[PDB]
Amino acid sequence: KNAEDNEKKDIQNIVKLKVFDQSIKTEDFYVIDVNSYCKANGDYLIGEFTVTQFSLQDGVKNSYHETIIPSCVPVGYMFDVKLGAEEFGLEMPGTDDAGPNYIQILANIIDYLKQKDRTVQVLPPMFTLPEKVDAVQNFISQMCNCATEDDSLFRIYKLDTFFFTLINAISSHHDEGFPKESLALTQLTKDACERHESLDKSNVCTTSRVKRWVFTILDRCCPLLGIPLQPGKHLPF
Ligand SMILES: [Zn+2]
Repeated sequence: KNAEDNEKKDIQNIVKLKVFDQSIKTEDFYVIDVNSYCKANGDYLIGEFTVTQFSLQDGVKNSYHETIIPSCVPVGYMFDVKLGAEEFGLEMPGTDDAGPNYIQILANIIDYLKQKDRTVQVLPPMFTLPEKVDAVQNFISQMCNCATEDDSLFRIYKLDTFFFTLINAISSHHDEGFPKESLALTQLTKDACERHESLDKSNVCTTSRVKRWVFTILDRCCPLLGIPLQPGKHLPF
């Protein structure tokens, strides 16, 4: 994990400089979460994901959400597929074979991440809770075969490490922030989409899941910079 120090030095590198050049309130950061039906044949059977864009100043700008109904159930994994569908409110495989547009989806993602007026071939990170890293890297990898494309394009980084570093760099007073990284995971553990809102919960929604993550970090990070937590932007409504 000598390369997970790299992830750590990467996350610091981004954050320190953007506060160092006094632009951190407006920089755009990206969070991702996924739902998996099951984990079939070495790969995760992805059923939903959301990538959402926020800045400290404006809060959540928007998000990119899709529900994925694979054509079919892997053989050997019916119970497993039914369980996740069950947990996550996902529909079962094969509905008109309104099939996974994976060639397209990498490209919608790649369009979503791309920075206005950047002069390098480099996409922002997406940050997710530590548990969801294997799933979300796998998803990314699955798509890169349907286009011969590469993993390396993407950095799939841990959100707690982000919260920790962002807050502690914008902290000023000693009373502010997290002494240990633990507190961040712990705070993101402390605290939708139309279908799920139609399914009452709308609690296992990756749009939901991902949005509650950002609200707590905005919650602790915004006032350190004197930013009103506007509802429907930093707060709900
Ligand atoms: Zn949803």
